[PDB]
Amino acid sequence: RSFNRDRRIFCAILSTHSRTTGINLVEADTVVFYDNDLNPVMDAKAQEWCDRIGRCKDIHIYRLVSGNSIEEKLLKNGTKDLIREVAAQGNDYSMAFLTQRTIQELFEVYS
Amino acid sequence: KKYEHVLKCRLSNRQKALYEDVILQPGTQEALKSGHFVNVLSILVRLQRICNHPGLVEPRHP
Repeated sequence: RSFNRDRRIFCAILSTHSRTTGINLVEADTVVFYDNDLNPVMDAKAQEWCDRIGRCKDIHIYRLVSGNSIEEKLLKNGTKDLIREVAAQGNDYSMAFLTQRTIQELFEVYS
Repeated sequence: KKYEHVLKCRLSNRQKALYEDVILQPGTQEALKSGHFVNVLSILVRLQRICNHPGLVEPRHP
């Protein structure tokens, strides 16, 4: 509310693991996603709340990525699907859901 | 209205050094060759935390 009422505070810095995305009004007109979130429930709630802000008025959303790092690979929905696959009965298995090809080819540098 | 932007940022030399150190450690290479979900997850919770800012993995002490 302080950030909404006062037009001088340039940016509100916000954590994806916060809970009160139930607040419908945020006055600022851009969002920067500094990082990806490995946990997909937090990621989904963060995106959904940012799209709610975008519905309230036009915004620019910004996604930063390191060019050569693994973060480009986490951008793909398949990595989230990997975590989703491991989420089912991830206690009694051998923790070998990540196949060797998937691990190596997800990170390996190619021309 | 919604406009999507993805911006590529070049990692610094200190970030490159810590990144190559974590990758080339044998404890990472063995996990890559053999495979284990918790080990790869820990490798990423290291490497991406480096990738955000190397001060979270080794802060500059006074």
